[PDB]
Amino acid sequence: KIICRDVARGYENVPIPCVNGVDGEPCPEDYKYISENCETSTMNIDRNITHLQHCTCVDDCSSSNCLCGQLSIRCWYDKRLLQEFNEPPLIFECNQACSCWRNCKNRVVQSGIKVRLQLYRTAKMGWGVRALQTIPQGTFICEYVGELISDAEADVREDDSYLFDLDNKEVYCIDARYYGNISRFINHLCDPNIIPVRVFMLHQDLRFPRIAFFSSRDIRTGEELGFDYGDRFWDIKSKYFTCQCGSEKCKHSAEAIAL
Amino acid sequence: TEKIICRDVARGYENVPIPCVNGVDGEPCPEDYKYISENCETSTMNIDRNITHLQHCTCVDDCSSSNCLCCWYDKDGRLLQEFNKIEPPLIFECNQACSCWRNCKNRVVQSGIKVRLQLYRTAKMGWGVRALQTIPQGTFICEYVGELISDAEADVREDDSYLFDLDNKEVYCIDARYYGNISRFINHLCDPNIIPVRVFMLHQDLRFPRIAFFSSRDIRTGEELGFDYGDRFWDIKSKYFTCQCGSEKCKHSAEAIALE
Ligand SMILES: C[S@@+](CC[C@H](N)C(=O)[O-])C[C@H]1O[C@@H](n2cnc3c(N)ncnc32)[C@H](O)[C@@H]1O
Ligand SMILES: C[S@@+](CC[C@H](N)C(=O)[O-])C[C@H]1O[C@@H](n2cnc3c(N)ncnc32)[C@H](O)[C@@H]1O
Ligand SMILES: COc1cc2c(cc1C1=CCN(C)CCC1)N=C(N)C21CCC1
Ligand SMILES: COc1cc2c(cc1C1=CCN(C)CCC1)N=C(N)C21CCC1
Ligand SMILES: [Zn+2]
Ligand SMILES: [Zn+2]
Ligand SMILES: [Zn+2]
Ligand SMILES: [Zn+2]
Ligand SMILES: [Zn+2]
Ligand SMILES: [Zn+2]
Ligand SMILES: [Zn+2]
Ligand SMILES: [Zn+2]
Repeated sequence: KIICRDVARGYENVPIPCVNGVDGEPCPEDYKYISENCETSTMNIDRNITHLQHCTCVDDCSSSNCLCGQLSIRCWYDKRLLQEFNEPPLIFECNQACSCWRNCKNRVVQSGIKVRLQLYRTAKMGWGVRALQTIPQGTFICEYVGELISDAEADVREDDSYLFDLDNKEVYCIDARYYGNISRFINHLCDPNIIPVRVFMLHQDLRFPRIAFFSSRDIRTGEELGFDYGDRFWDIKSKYFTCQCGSEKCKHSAEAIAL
Repeated sequence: TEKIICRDVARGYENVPIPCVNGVDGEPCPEDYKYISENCETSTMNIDRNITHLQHCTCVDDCSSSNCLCCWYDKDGRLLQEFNKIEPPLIFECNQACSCWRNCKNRVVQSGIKVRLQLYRTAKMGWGVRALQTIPQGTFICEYVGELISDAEADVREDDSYLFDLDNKEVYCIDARYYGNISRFINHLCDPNIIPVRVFMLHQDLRFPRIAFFSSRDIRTGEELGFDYGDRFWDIKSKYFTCQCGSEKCKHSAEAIALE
């Protein structure tokens, strides 16, 4: 049963419907869907355009001489992102200071969602997000979008369920509780199929990466998307509830934690 | 003797290309600036971008009704005839806090440039911008885009030719000298066919209106676009050059200066 034809109300490149064939819960409305991060705290991001590293290409930035391409860290594009073996990977997309055209090949994340997703009711994990088409390894899925808040503010938010940390070693957080995009509905999987990548577009302030999800393997039609929320989340939450990802390899179920 | 010397000065950043032609002289397509399609800053502007305090509507349609709390556009994206073209009020477009669909009728400026424009070499005023199509009165043309700076920083800029004052009353300016869009090339006309309007979209920091040009009459294909730069400019620049607008009632010509 279709409870909403587009939770994004046209804010994304494509519609993101919500269905619930499992239970009585209506299409969630306790948040505001936004497609880009909102700044509701006090931080000053360095947006100084003269600070940007930029390329001088006048092709499609598909050559290895593209300076922006060369700045990528712990990852790189083949045709699709690959990651280095074993600190998160950094992508520097082209920006307003680059000489290239708006439609160069180094603007994947800033160009937005391309894959077909659906918000759906899962059996045991509330709302989740699934792929409606096959998605090859290394494909951009969606950004993790919300309010940029400080570490102090995140620690006192009443609900911690929608936080994503921007951590160097001084930390900032993206809180998708009140304002967020489709990513706020992605569950934890102990068997993850997407990974977060730190991306820079309009600014290159290393304290404030944008978080982009890329597939970590080929994903089949119908599969739930999920990332590894990590030990910080589970060390907190496992004292109240345990993982219901249902994987034969689950690391956070009551059974796995007892053993 | 006009051939395209650049097919798109905006490098595909706008919805339509903006070609550059020169049938007057030997000047090359301007390259002493960086074309950008949204405002930038160098030193920090403390824009208040906090979403929780935005005024916003509760429409769940396309904001074509009378009850949209966000007021000035008609069904076609044009300023309503009531709209005071002499003393423009502020426009608050829809934002991320609004309930409506992205594609609603109150996001005209955020949708960007729709009309065909051309950067061209003028006879007597350097580079200028002209319409390559008819533009009905009250149509959005383009935004004045550049580097946001304080009025105090503007007062010390070496070149003041590309400044635009952001009306609030501390005040700010856009400087399009180093970073700007097609608007940086629009000349002064004493018989202007476009007007600037302060607009708020994603934030409502009243210090930092964004400046949108709307046609003030029906404009014909080929007509040079221009707004009235105003007295702050001519009080300064009259002593360096006179107006070449060619208007019959030109208020800033060698002739008019002489009388005054
Ligand atoms: C960011 S929300 C994901 C969307 C959430 N399922 C919903 O319905 O709104 C994170 C919360 O979802 C639930 N959740 C996510 N992954 C889970 C898992 N593997 N096992 C149990 N609950 C999970 C927990 O309540 C967790 O705090
Ligand atoms: C914002 S720039 C407009 C683009 C400019 N024509 C160019 O070639 O780069 C403003 C400058 O253009 C020239 N200009 C603009 N309008 C003019 C006019 N009506 N008469 C004479 N010069 C004008 C003056 O040099 C003025 O400072
Ligand atoms: C209990 O979960 C969290 C607690 C904190 C967090 C991030 C999470 C995460 C929440 C879920 N999110 C979707 C991804 C995992 C990180 N950042 C934080 N600062 C805290 C520690 C108390 C608030
Ligand atoms: C000489 O022209 C200007 C001087 C100043 C200005 C705006 C203009 C304008 C320049 C041209 N622009 C495209 C439209 C008219 C305003 N804002 C300013 N603060 C000053 C006063 C000295 C710097
Ligand atoms: Zn490049
Ligand atoms: Zn680049
Ligand atoms: Zn590029
Ligand atoms: Zn699990
Ligand atoms: Zn409305
Ligand atoms: Zn609105
Ligand atoms: Zn609206
Ligand atoms: Zn004149």
